[PDB]
Amino acid sequence: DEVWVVGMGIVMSLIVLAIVFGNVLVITAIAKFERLQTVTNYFITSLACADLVMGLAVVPFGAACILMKMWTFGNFWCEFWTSIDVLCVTASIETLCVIAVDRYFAITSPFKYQSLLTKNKARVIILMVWIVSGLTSFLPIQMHWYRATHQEAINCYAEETCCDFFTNQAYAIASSIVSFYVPLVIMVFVYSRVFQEAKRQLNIFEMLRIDEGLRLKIYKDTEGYYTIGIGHLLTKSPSLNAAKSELDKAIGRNTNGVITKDEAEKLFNQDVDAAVRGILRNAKLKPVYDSLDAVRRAALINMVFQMGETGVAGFTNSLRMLQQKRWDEAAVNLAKSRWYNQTPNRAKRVITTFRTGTWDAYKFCLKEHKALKTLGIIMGTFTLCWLPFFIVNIVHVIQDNLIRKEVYILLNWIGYVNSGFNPLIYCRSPDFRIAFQELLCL
Ligand SMILES: *SCCCOc1ccc(CCNC[C@H](O)c2ccc(O)c3[nH]c(=O)ccc23)cc1OC
Ligand SMILES: CC(C)CCC[C@@H](C)[C@H]1CC[C@H]2[C@@H]3CC=C4C[C@@H](O)CC[C@]4(C)[C@H]3CC[C@]12C
Repeated sequence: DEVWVVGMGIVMSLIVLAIVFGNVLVITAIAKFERLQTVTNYFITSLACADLVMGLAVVPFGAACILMKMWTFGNFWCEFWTSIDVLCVTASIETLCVIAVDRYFAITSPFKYQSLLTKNKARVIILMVWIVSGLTSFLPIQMHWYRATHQEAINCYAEETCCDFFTNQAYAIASSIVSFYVPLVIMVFVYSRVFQEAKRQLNIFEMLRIDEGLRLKIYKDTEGYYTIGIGHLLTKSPSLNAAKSELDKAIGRNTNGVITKDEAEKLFNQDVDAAVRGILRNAKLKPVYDSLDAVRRAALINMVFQMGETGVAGFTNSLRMLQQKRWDEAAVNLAKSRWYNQTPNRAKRVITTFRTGTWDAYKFCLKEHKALKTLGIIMGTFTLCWLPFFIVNIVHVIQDNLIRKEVYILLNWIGYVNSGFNPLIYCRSPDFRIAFQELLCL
């Protein structure tokens, strides 16, 4: 329609605003707050910068090319605007590829979740990406190599009102493979091993870390006695001074009240051995425990850490079916109890662990695993927004004039919106959520 162009213009203007305002907040939160100045966040700034240049130099000039159906900026800016457009995509895919490699080397490292690259060394990697991007995008466009031999393409380059990206079969293969396909193959494969290592990390300590909760300070439990770390009872005495004398005796140093993650893991290993021996000494728990595998053994220990050996022995109907290796039948009995009524979220994970015999119930539940899931969506969003364009671009090489001009522009425009997608996905992390609130005054 006639007035439809005006209506679509307001929609496209809000997209430009969503990309700029969104990415500005990401770059500002990292630079202003010292809290978010990590090695990975330095690449996030580089990723947000590449998305910012899109919404300032590519997206506003790109939207105007549809509103008037022609170019009103000149042949000089037409070549420059196209050069930035490819540069921003080339840098983004390479930065996301670097993050995938960086996260793999941090997860496999003995000092887990800590990047091997230093602040000064990471800044070089950012510059290495932009220089390689400039050599692969700016050079083939400015120093003409993309120009097609056919007359239909020549008419567009000659015209001052035409800025359609007509490319030869040699460049169309090179620009798709080097600036998109090759970094995508590495990004998908390497980050798949990152999720594989997250599944490898799943242990008895990590299971109770989500269920009970690791607490470095001395706290009074549900009963009233002094507890520390993961369900480790210090003393039954109501005096706090008695707990401090036991805490120093259990570790071997002056604690004063606060301990560490590694020392809490050491105390848990002392408690887990006492729990297993407590089950073996028990007349009812011992025959059931012998008929449980390594993963399912941990689900029974999880119950003992919550209520105790006498409490778990009370589940007469549940234990009889667990010993017989009937998982689906015992799951109903375990759900029909006081344990499920008091702690529903905890029981749901434990019962599902008994059902399958896998740690799949504790997927993306840890503080570290949620951060890996967040970065995984950034890689997933860029793929699902750019791949439908790049997969269609190869069809033009196979069959000439098959895909419509409206189809080519729309699929290219899906990747334009992707620049403003990332800041909204960054809101998932609680560290960034506090940074955006204090900056915008909420
Ligand atoms: S102003 C002309 C009418 C509107 O249509 C457009 C024409 C041209 C563009 C910019 C071209 N898009 C580049 C594309 O995103 C891209 C990126 C990266 C790589 O490696 C590419 N390789 C290719 O072979 C082809 C395209 C590539 C935008 C328009 O829409 C506003
Ligand atoms: C403009 C074209 C040519 C490329 C621009 C690349 C720019 C945006 C890249 C390259 C170097 C990068 C910077 C490297 C160092 C830092 C300091 C750090 O504490 C926050 C991120 C920050 C600030 C990066 C921001 C993004 C950055 C400035």
